[PDB]
Amino acid sequence: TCPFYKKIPGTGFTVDAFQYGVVEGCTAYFLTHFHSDHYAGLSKHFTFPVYCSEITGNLLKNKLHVQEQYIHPLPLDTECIVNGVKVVLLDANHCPGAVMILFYLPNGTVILHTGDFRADPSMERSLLADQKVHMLYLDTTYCSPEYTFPSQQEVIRFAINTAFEAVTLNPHALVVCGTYSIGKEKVFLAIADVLGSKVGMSQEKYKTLQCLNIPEINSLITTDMCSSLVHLLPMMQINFKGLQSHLKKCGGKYNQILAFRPTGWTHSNKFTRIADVIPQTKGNISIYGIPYSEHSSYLEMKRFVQWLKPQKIIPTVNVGTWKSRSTMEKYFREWKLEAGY
Ligand code: NI
Repeated sequence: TCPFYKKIPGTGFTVDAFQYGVVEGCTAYFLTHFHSDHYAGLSKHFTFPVYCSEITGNLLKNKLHVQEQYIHPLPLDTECIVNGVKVVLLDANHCPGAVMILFYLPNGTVILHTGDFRADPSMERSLLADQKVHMLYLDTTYCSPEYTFPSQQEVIRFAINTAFEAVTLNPHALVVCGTYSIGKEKVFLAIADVLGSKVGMSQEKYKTLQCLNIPEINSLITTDMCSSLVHLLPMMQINFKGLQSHLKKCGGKYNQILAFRPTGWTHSNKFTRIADVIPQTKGNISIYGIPYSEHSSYLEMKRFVQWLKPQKIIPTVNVGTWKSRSTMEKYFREWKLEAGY
């Protein structure tokens, strides 16, 4: 049944609660972003109103075939009224179209649901700065101090430099980038840009990327694999067998693959710097795991919460074990005591 951390008290609202059937006493279903654990349950036979960003709206219509009359897109950074309640959607710095939602309850309570986010100091100057938040429903994916990772900018620098070096040394090398969901598009677009290539991909992936309002996208992507020297493939296929097989497919156009697996965290991060990362190699194939995260590090999360000073924190990730729950509640108390709220 629908867990308490997906219900918004004092409203007829739920967030990311599409796999429990008709939720008793829900008049509007919000969707924070188009990732499968969050949309799980939506389909073309959904007949309740869905509130979301413009981008998430394009994906619901075009990928899931939800009928248009049920899709209610809202602009960002704008005060809107839904079933008599003021709401605002804010950029979550997650994947394209991902939002946080501010709810202004009739009784005066203000609630922030972060959805999935990567906390950034730029958020300290949105409509969030203007009033007090009583309850915070928080993306706690990496809520433990061992989770450090570099900035998205440093990781992209590493990938750009690595790819450019390899292809300039061997013009017959192919670069492959794994994907299994929207998000992390900068990886493959930044690499293609330094190489003067378009990114080649399947028709299903091309379709997905056309929903995202990325400027000049027609100039950056294609379904013609042969004309492109950056290929996207399903993440599952980023391994020596899958890559050997793909190399066969290119018809002796290429004699070397350099591949990138964007991962979240990987325990190599406790000891090693981004400058220091090395590939796994077999023959003429090299695979790089790069720590490109679209979730808050532990320090980013802590800084955001200490700035916001909520009265109550409700975790939405890692809530399934008592040991996880108790670990997280300990960090929340430290944060609050260190900062004085
Ligand atoms: Ni997500």
